[PDB]
Amino acid sequence: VKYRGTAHGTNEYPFLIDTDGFSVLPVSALGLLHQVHEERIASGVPDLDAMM
Amino acid sequence: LEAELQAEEIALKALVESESAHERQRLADADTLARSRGNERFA
Repeated sequence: VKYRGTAHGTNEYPFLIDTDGFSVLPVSALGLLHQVHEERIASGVPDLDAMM
Repeated sequence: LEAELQAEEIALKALVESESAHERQRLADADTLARSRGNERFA
């Protein structure tokens, strides 16, 4: 509600109580920093794989 | 009568040439469609 002295999150964050305890995975922590790879994966269908 | 025979020979040869040309054109069109819908463009 109020954290005096610096910035912070202001939205309502759904949290969970589990065996570990408090767990909070805010949706505002996701970032678009994804290392890409040049390898290819095999679907298992030869025709579909060759189509691309 | 011999003139008639020569005319008929010309007609036969025209028949063969044009028919073979139709064969060739059909093959070419089939190949064009085969590329247009083919996966060989990538491998």
